[PDB]
Amino acid sequence: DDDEEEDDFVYFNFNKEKEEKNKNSIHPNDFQIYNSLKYKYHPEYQYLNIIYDIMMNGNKQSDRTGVGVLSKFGYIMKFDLSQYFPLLTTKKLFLRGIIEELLWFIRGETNGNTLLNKNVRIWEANGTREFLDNRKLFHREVNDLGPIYGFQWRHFGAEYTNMYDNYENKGVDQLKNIINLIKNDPTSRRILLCAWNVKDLDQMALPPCHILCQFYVFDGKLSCIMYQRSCDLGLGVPFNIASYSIFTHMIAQVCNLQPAQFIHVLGNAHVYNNHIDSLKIQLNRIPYPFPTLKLNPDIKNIEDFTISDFTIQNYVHHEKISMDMAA
Amino acid sequence: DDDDEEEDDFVYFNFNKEKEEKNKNSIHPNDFQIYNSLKYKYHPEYQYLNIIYDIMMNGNKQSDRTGVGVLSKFGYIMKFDLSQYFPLLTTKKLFLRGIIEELLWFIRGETNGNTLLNKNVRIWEANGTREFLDNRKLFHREVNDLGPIYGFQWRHFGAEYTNMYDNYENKGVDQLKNIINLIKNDPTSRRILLCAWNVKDLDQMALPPCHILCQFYVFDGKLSCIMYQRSCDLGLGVPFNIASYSIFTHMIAQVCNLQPAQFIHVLGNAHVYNNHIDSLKIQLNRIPYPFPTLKLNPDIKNIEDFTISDFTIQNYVHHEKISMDMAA
Amino acid sequence: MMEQVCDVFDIYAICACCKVESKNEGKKNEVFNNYTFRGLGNKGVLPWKCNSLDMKYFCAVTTYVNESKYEKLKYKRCKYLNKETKKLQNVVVMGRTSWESIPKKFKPLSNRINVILSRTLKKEDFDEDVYIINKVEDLIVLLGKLNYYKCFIIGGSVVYQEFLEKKLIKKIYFTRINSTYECDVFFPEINENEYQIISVSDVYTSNNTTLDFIIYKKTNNKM
Amino acid sequence: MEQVCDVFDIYAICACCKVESKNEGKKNEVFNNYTFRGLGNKGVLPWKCNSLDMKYFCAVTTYVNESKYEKLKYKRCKYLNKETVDMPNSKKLQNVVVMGRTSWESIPKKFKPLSNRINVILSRTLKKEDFDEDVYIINKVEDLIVLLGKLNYYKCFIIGGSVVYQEFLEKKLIKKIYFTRINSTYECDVFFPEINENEYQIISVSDVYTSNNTTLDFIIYKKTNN
Ligand SMILES: NC(=O)C1=CN([C@@H]2O[C@H](COP(=O)(O)OP(=O)(O)OC[C@H]3O[C@@H](n4cnc5c(N)ncnc54)[C@H](OP(=O)(O)O)[C@@H]3O)[C@@H](O)[C@H]2O)C=CC1
Ligand SMILES: NC(=O)C1=CN([C@@H]2O[C@H](COP(=O)(O)OP(=O)(O)OC[C@H]3O[C@@H](n4cnc5c(N)ncnc54)[C@H](OP(=O)(O)O)[C@@H]3O)[C@@H](O)[C@H]2O)C=CC1
Ligand SMILES: CC1(C)N=C(N)N=C(N)N1OCCCOc1cc(Cl)c(Cl)cc1Cl
Ligand SMILES: CC1(C)N=C(N)N=C(N)N1OCCCOc1cc(Cl)c(Cl)cc1Cl
Ligand SMILES: O=c1ccn([C@H]2C[C@H](O)[C@@H](COP(=O)(O)O)O2)c(=O)[nH]1
Ligand SMILES: O=c1ccn([C@H]2C[C@H](O)[C@@H](COP(=O)(O)O)O2)c(=O)[nH]1
Repeated sequence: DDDEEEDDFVYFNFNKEKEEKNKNSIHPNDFQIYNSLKYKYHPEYQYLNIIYDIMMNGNKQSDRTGVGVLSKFGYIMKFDLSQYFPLLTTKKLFLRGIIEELLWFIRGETNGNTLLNKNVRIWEANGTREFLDNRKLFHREVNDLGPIYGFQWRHFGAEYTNMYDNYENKGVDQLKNIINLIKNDPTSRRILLCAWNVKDLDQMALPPCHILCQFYVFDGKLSCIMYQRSCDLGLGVPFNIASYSIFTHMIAQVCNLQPAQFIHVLGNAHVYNNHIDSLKIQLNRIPYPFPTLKLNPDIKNIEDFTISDFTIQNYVHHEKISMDMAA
Repeated sequence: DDDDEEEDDFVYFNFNKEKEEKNKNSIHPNDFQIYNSLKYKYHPEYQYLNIIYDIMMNGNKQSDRTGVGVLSKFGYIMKFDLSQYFPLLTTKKLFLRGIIEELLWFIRGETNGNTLLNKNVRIWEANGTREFLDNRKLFHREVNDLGPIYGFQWRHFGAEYTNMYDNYENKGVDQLKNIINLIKNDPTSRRILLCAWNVKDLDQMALPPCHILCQFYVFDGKLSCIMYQRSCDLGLGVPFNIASYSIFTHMIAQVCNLQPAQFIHVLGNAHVYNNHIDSLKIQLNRIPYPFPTLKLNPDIKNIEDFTISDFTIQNYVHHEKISMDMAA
Repeated sequence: MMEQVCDVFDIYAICACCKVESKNEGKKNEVFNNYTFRGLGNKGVLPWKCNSLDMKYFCAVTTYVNESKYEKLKYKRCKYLNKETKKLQNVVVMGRTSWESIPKKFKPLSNRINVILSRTLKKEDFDEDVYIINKVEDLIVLLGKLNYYKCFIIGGSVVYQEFLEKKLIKKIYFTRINSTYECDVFFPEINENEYQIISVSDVYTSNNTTLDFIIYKKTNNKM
Repeated sequence: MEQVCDVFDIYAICACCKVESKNEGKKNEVFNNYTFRGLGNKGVLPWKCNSLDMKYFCAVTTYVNESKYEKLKYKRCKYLNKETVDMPNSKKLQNVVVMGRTSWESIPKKFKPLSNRINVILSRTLKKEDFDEDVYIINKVEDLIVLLGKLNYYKCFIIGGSVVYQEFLEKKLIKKIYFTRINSTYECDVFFPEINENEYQIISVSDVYTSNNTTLDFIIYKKTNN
């Protein structure tokens, strides 16, 4: 029996802090269910634990929106795609929109009207006359988002004109290049897809939040790391995890590999104040086993996917939570 | 809430753990005797050492551009509290004149390898030889003209690269200048990033950058930095890398009248070269000494005014040097 | 004050439940809750036929014993009965129908003391090294005579139903099989005021379906 | 079998800084555990003081786990061949802090004798007579073990100075050494002994910190079974 070590553990925690420098105004009962669990190994807790960490130890800061946030810097989540599709279960989520967005990126589009016509409004607010004008994009047509994701993925470096131009063979087709590297030089440590084009930032409706994707290949399996410079824990992150997990499955399939891990790196991770009460509710909900993601096995080229080629099976979840400004 | 057999519940949740004997890579139980003998390893250097141990025990065997072979893992993060110490590894000896000169060369926006060679800093020498350039298909590039690498991207991102002697004054995007102004005037910004991965210029570079970007965070008069590294040679490169960006964080903080907080290192492809395995076994059984501290001349107020004498490493206590390039 | 049986004799329930095929006339926007996972069996066998991971977990849990913890339990049980002082094993209790649903080559379950509940069959009807009991009350008497680590109630639906009603279950090791199948028997709806989830495992995939393992603990009696 | 240090849980807790050399070696300085050995100067700490180390000192020497004291006396009394030793010692368990005379002197009057701790001094010249009930006094090393048999304490901590440490180590009465490494150089006149690496070994290292303009860390040495 080795109990002398137990006392040493206590000694090393001598400088640990008291209860008055934890930071915010958190009421004990706020997370009774959440804190009552003994073992929280379900992968969804990687997200919930981050929320909890920001609420308990976050930094109060104002931000570009004027709403205010609690924030922290530098987190990493890992989801094993070979075992499940990480679609959050503690609240309801739909994937039609983010999938259409992904297909829109792959086509290299920058035309917001394309999404609106499919009733996907993810980019609506960033393409209004008012929004474009506030970015000083006075000569930009409504919904012409500029050289964003899609454009950088298929034409990095090309001169952006307008959303209707033909950009064939202009700029670097990063997407095409990474698929080639994964197929022919799998051990390469340069398989990166980057959307942060410093030269075009100002011309973008808004700079990208998902800076880059780096791929890793081993024993017929594909893993992906995505670095997110700014992360809205309450609303964005849940969708972001799903977006890149689907993208990882797509890239693996057209490269004849099996998807392995989706690794999510968060730079500025924040929780908006108007989201706090809804997240306190979400954190006391217990996750359900994740669902799975099925892709039409016949699609062999990254560009041939259509919305009907994707299927989410066995999604069991708690009810939809409105992440309201007012409620 | 005291319960005995809730310990059994822990055993149950582990029913699916592996039980093989070749832990993948042919490692003997006593190769890490001292390392495994310790009970509590809380010294920050263990974040680096633990990553090495993890790769050695669970790394994936892969061939590489060099045909040296490595053990590799994907995705790690290390955090160093710059307010408490300067993370200069102590389990082997490390020198810093060279990495600081490289940093100053980057800040001046240079791409001329001869500048470093003349100060006897040979970090970029192999990447600038006639052979290395030719191998990169840069047949029309002068020896040591590294191309639009770090310095060029930090001070002229987007400018058209000609040769290392051209005048790029006011051409391209001066990112360095912009992040410093963002840190001073818009600290809550979530866009304070310095990126060297210029997709359009990769092929013109002696080699694509390993240190992709730096993101900054400011709160309560304190500055934190995250640096994403796509390829990490754990045995030789990473120790210096940690040092470079920790110093860089100190420099940026100082010129912005802030105090350094955390240096967060995110590793993409983390690998150990087969020829470094023996040396790292020796190193992992060495116990770290308390870290040194870094002092910068307090008079330097602009990122561009630092000179080599403005830096001082104090109280560096370390184990003896280890030469990693001898394989087995 | 005095202790309840489930505690002294360490009686637990372990099961696996899938989602039920009752055709929702609105798969579109249906409601979910723990009760969503309640499918126990179908036509005398498992609705999913087989799931290797759940089987491996069930085997690991029902066979695991920790000898250094037995003494404390021996004393506890002895003290409770006014009494006092092979390889240690757990006890598995199942209903007659469940015993018959197990393939010959796995019976009796290895490294475990098998107990079968039955009214229609008696010990003369079994060739195997097993204990037959025709009353739940008889299980308690037997546990008092046996040297065992823990006692796991392993089904079926009728057996789970009565042990819960008689409040003899201290924890429920529940496997959630996340897929739908045809079922005829179900696990009883668990009362959230009587039982609360204290642990959830990692999520896994086995036999074309995801699944996880959760543990319910008898909520300390005063809501 | 049972041995003194193992029975009476006698541990050593100290703090050692680096010592300045007047001789600027003819090569790049070499380091080892022995690099950290400065204990005192002019009857005081070589560094004047260090709040973090102090907070660690108090924390360690005053910490007690009552739920585990039982195993200890059982262990002790049995060894002592006797069975046990309304106020069994002030109504609350504590630890013993064995220190030397000069050491006792260096401690400010505000903090003498150490709060929540059974103080014990080692002076062949002091008269118990002028000391309170609680503040004990001893003639020699051999007498401490005796005072421990008639007492109810959690663990026994030797807190200095250099002479005290010196002998307790050779007398093989130390089970563990809670060693604080002060990473800075100061003038010293007394030093901790060179720890025999074959006799002791480090089993734990702590995080690194900065306190009073210097970094420092805490390591734990455990008596090897050789
Ligand atoms: N999903 C899961 O985790 C599990 C599923 N199953 C499934 O459930 C099914 C079996 O369910 P079910 O039909 O409920 O039957 P059970 O296996 O529970 O058997 C109940 C029957 O066993 C006997 N029995 C039960 N209680 C008593 C009692 N108090 N005294 C005496 N005898 C008693 C009786 O046997 P007799 O008629 O002789 O008197 C009774 O008819 C199978 O489909 C099996 O595959 C089984 C275990 C686990
Ligand atoms: N870094 C650290 O952790 C610590 C540093 N210090 C520093 O060290 C200095 C004191 O060091 P040092 O000079 O060694 O003296 P000490 O502080 O250890 O005092 C020892 C004294 O103990 C007595 N003594 C010696 N041998 C024995 C024995 N065999 N049995 C019983 N009593 C004995 C003597 O008392 P007398 O002559 O009356 O008979 C002697 O003068 C101070 O500067 C202090 O600040 C002190 C504690 C801790
Ligand atoms: C459902 C199962 C196993 N899993 C959990 N978690 N809980 C249970 N109570 N289980 O069943 C016990 C009775 C049926 O046992 C078997 C049934 C079959 Cl078909 C085979 Cl092949 C082997 C066995 Cl041991
Ligand atoms: C060095 C110190 C504290 N730290 C460790 N780890 N080990 C020790 N043995 N310590 O000193 C014990 C004897 C001196 O104690 C004091 C000395 C002074 Cl000067 C003051 Cl102000 C307060 C106190 Cl309690
Ligand atoms: O896919 C996305 C897009 C945006 N955001 C959030 C992060 C920030 O709250 C805001 C972007 O504003 P800036 O960080 O650029 O200031 O949108 C996400 O989490 N995910
Ligand atoms: O500052 C540096 C520079 C290079 N490397 C390593 C990573 C790789 O081992 C090699 C570059 O090879 P590629 O990954 O580019 O192929 O250099 C580092 O760890 N740190």
